[PDB]
Amino acid sequence: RALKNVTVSFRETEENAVWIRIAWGTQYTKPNQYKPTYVVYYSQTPYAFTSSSMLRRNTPLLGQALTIASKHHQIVKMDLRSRYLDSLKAIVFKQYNQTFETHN
Amino acid sequence: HLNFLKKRLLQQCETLKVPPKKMEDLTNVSSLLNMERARDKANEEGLALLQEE
Repeated sequence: RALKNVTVSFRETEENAVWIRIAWGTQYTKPNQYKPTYVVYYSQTPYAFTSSSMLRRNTPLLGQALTIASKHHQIVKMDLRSRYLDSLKAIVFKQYNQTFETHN
Repeated sequence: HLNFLKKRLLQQCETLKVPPKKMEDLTNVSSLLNMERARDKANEEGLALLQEE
């Protein structure tokens, strides 16, 4: 309803992950398959990872779609960019230290 | 006589003066008109939908 021509592809995988591929376009152009946008969403969590390719033009629209489809109110961008997705996953979920002292 | 009067009309067009104007070749008139009609209809319906929303 916001744009006119846009391609959306979903892939629901375990680890509670949803991969979304988006090909952007408007009322007077066809969807460009050369510059897609990738999103990784974790269900029932306030975090979502995105690939910075072309969303600089449609960032508010993507934020609105994410905050409406997931039944939220606000959305903000964290000052944390990195090429290693697993490192970001471990840092954001703060599960990089898995050593606990116990006598058992 | 046809070619004679045709050359004469060519000369008469050469002697005439007119303020300058610009366009392209004549083979792509109908095609460009159809593309512009289609684009106009598409833009109109899109604007109507956006305005209703």
